[PDB]
Amino acid sequence: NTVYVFAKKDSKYAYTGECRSCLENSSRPTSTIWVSMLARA
Amino acid sequence: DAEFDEGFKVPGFLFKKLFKYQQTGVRWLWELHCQQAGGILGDEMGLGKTIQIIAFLAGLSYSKIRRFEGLGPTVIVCPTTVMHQWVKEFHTWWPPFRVAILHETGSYTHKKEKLIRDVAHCHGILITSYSYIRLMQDDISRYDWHYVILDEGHKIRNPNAAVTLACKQFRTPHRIILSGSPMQNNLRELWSLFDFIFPGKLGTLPVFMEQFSVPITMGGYSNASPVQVKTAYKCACVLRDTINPYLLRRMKSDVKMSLSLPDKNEQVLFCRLTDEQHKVYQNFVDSKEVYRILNGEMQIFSGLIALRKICNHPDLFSGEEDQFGYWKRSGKMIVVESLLKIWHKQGQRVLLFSQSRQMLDILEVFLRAQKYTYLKMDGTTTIASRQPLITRYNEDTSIFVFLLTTRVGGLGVNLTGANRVVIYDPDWNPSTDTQARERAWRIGQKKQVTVYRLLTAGTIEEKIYHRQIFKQFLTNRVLKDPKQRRFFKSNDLYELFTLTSPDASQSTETSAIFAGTPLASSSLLAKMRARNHL
Amino acid sequence: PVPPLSVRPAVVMQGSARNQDDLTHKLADIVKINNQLRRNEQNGAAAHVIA
DNA sequence: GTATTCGCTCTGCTCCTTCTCCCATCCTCTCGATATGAGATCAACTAG
RNA sequence: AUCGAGAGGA
DNA sequence: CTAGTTGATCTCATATCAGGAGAAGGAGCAGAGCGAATAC
Repeated sequence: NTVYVFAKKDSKYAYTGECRSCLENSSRPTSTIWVSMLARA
Repeated sequence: DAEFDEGFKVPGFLFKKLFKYQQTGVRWLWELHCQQAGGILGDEMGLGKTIQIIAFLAGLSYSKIRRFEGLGPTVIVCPTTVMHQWVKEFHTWWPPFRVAILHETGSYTHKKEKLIRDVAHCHGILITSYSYIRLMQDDISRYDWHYVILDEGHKIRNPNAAVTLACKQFRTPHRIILSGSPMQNNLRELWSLFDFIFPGKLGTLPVFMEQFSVPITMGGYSNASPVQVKTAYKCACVLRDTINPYLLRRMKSDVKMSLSLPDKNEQVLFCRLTDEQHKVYQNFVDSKEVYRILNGEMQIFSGLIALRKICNHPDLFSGEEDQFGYWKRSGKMIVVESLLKIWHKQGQRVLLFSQSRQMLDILEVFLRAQKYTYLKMDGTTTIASRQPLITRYNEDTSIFVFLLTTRVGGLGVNLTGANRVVIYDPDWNPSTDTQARERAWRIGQKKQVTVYRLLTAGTIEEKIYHRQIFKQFLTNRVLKDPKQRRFFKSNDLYELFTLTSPDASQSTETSAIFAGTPLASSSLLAKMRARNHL
Repeated sequence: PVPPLSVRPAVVMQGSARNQDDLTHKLADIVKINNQLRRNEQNGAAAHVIA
């Protein structure tokens, strides 16, 4: 449930943020959402 | 001479000898020959189906219908025990057929391949065994056979056996089967037989099963939803009319008035398990082996064999007045004691049947422990000495009980001098037990014959009998009438690893189950909507 | 090519249960499906079922 | 009659994608999981 | 006994 | 010669994310080069 922004040197994204969202009561496993940045109109 | 519509001059001096149903069968066979299709002479035993075949082939040869000037080379695949009979039949009805047997006994005294070549070169009548079809399946099928007659064609009942493949490797349009019962266990056998006679009529076996076999059996249970039974009835009707013009089957109901038939009574005795036998059976049905069977980790078949052994006699499964096979330790042997004593006091003559040869030997040892004279014939006896024993039993009265398994000997070995028959243990096939009872009660039986089936109530044997009746019901529904009162439950019929022996307070499972006892486009549309509402 | 028994030994176990080798089990699989496929291609079988 | 194009082919050049391979040596220990008979055929007798 | 896993040693 | 007994063998039948690196293929574009094809 925390947004983490990393940058992979060898990838098609300059920057990719992710959150492994998970409802507090363990109804389900954590579902991950990624919001990326396409590499370098 | 009798003449048919297109011209098929069956000779008068043969045609006059046939009976009305036999002449109808010759007519039907020749209709097939005009349509260039095969069929099943599914008439039950004793009516005479070889006479029809020789009469039809003789008419086809004399009539010179034509390819081939008259009848060409034909192959007859029959069990060994009847091969010589066949040639004699030809030689007494139609001599000029050069009939020849392919066998080690034979008469050729040279290479058998030369016999096939010579017989085909003379358009002869060649008789084989099923084994020779299987072994020379590549050699025997090169000489353009004009007819193939599988006498007792229920050897083809399995669509997997190498005999089935070797027999279906023939090329002629003309395939006739002479079987007393086209199907014996389930519809696999009907499909195999129809794949033989007419390769394309019934569909591929998957299609056939998924359309016919599963719906019919699902509608053969009394707990079926109404839609299921109605679909089963409709599908049975479709299979019936699809097979109508190619299975000629006649019972002993319409032809009974022509030949005599002494009355036959039959009882099913329910023989309680002895307390030691009951304890052994309960230990086996509580032991971890049947639990692993229910888990599917082990083959259920061994458990079936074990429980059948237990119900026969504990000494089979377990392994003075305490020697091997003492008759006091199994209730069925108690009832055999009583029946044998009473029947010997009555002066009658007994057939003693059992599927197991080991328990057959146990029964022999028991009979030796008694003073009954007896004679044994089983699979261990040489075939060349089988005919004497039967004759010696049939001619005199100084032999009391004759010992069989249900499946030894040729089909319907003539055991006529017997009066009473007891089936010691049921089998899975209804047809083998029906053949067991039929063997004593045949044409030319002088006295009323009664069959006593020995069952142990609440055991595996009762379920074997239930399965036997269920298969018989399926065969009857397919072959004589689809509408049928439903007897059984799906779960009770199939679960067969329990022990509920009756205490005489409540009735037995069988009696509880059997407690009651051009088209003008409007006829065409009417029939379509009629079949579809069901 | 089925290999011999030494390539796929059936090792005996503390009791009598003879454990077969992975190759033997796999040859069991190949044999069963080969026999089953053989009976289908010999008989009438759907082209997609044969496939 | 030669310009001039011009359509069409023939590579060929980067590049992106797939895929397949590899990832020190040796040694010790513990611990968990992992049928049965009848009938037919044939061949050796086993004697007549 | 085989397989896998783990913990260790140099 | 010649039938009867003895073993082996086969069939059949009975239920119920924190790799990486390199080589091989295919893709699309780019142009070169030559045949035909209008056309001055």
